[PDB]
Amino acid sequence: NQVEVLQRDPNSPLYSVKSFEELRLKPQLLQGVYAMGFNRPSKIQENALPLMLAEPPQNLIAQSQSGTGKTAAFVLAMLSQVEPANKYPQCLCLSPTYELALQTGKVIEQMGKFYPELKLAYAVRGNKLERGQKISEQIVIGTPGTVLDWCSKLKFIDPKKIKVFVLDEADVMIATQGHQDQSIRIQRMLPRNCQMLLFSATFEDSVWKFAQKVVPDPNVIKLK
Amino acid sequence: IPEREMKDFQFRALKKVRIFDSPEELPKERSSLLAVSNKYGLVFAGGASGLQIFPTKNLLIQNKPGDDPNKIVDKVQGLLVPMKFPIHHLALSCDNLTLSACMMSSEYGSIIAFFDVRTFSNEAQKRPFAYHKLLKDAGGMVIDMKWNPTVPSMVAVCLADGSIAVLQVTETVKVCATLPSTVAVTSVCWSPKGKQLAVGKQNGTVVQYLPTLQEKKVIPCPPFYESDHPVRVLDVLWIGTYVFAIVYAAADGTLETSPDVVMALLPKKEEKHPEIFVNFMEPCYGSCTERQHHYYLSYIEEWDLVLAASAASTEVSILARQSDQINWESWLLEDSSRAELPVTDKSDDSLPMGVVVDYTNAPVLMLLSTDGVLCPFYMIN
Repeated sequence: NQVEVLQRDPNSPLYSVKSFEELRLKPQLLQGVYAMGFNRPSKIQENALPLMLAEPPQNLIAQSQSGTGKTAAFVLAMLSQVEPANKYPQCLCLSPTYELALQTGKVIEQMGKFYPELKLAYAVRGNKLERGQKISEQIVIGTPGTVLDWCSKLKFIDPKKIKVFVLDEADVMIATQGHQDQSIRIQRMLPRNCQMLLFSATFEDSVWKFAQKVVPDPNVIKLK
Repeated sequence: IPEREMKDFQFRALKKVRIFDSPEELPKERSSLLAVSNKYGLVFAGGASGLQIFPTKNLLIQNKPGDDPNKIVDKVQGLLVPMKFPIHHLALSCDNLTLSACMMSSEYGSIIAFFDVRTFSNEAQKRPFAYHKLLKDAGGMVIDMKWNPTVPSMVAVCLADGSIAVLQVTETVKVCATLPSTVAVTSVCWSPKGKQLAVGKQNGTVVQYLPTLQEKKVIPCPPFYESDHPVRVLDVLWIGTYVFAIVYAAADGTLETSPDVVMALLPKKEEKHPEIFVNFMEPCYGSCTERQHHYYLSYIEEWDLVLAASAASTEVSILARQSDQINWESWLLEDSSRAELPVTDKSDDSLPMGVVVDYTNAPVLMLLSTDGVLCPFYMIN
């Protein structure tokens, strides 16, 4: 089976992709993808990638069972938009667990390896800082409570400067205490043109209702 | 001053229960609309929608695996006691036998209904036994009211105009002592034993009075508040004899400034020794600037910590005392283990209008949202 395009807004590119080369990525970035052993896009990536890299950017709700496929898809989206020159978070990724966060973190670190000045912060339980300091990293990943804390309670992150926002495993996400409202309150904080990207294996009424609050004007896709 | 990561305390959420329909507009006035009888196992919640009395059991429901944590239980069985005017304040006597409801009414003014809690025990009248009329103005708005912890019949009432009265209720309301609005009282708290009364003033001091209202002690406005930026006492909790949590906020009444929670430790041999004032700044992160500032403080002796909740914030934070018992830390909790108020259907923040702690079932914290949802949490230390 293919991807299903369930809602596609205008100005959102209509083409499938069969090579990472036709995505016209930066060389440093493409080498990164190649180095992890991604020599051609996966089924999901065929459509998700064009949608996520289109100019100007488009929000996406994407049903797919989680796996390296979808993650690398959204990891690539994030890296694509990063500007290592500017030393501050530009990309924000929300994992439902500390363990998932570290795991996805590896993927970022892996795929960004040929990015020399790029560094990645973890907004998780454990990592501490003083309130004076803004963080230097350009990509941040963690669990929503701590991310929320970071953004508004601890002044670590200027939310108004985030251009890509990933919300991973949203089913698992809103099944855990307080995460639903944490995520909503983080997204609220981001600017109009920040790119909203949601991923969930399953989409029950609650989850889908949630997803729509979080991701305006979305592209909706589902695999198999 | 110091944060520390607590991985040994969860606020474990229970099912949210709706008690009132969502308001058309966000309530803005100082309110305290939730009460718990730990003696008779009752919760008392008030609003514009009348007064509701629940068996605490009915409100404490745990969600099973599979249960959408974000689901709001539709309604729970309780008694409805219709009220002519909107209640802004509820409070019990210490023996749980008297409930006070502060109403604001455009024709009459503000007035306190006193109920004998035992009445709510019957089927189909349920009249209060005394009425006290505090004021005819928005000035008569009750901003602080606490009953004496050891003296059932006695209660201190604190008005928007900045005046106070101490009252005795038995067969009728007796006004024992008042103080005029020029005094500028902004808050009240009884001493642990109920032997003295603390009042927070517009000038950022706290003055300890005997119930007769004879002045016993003055707690200075901390030295680190520049005249350039004056503060008033917003809320005060008298925790131990020489130990206070005094909340300070902008004197001018500005909402944009977020109030500081301060642990004050007082000397015994005063002359000469100074008082230690330990600032926590904003322990409950302010996200709203529409609502009147109000800090709901509660002391848990067993755990030697305070539960703080703010009108302007969606979170309950903890101010715990270190084992030395001179210093306090704020705790940081796992995202999955916090007490935070829900987001509304309209995508808005819901903020607290009442906080209480039940022991009759773990201890349980309960919050009543500005959205009329009740949010209960087990506490596991």
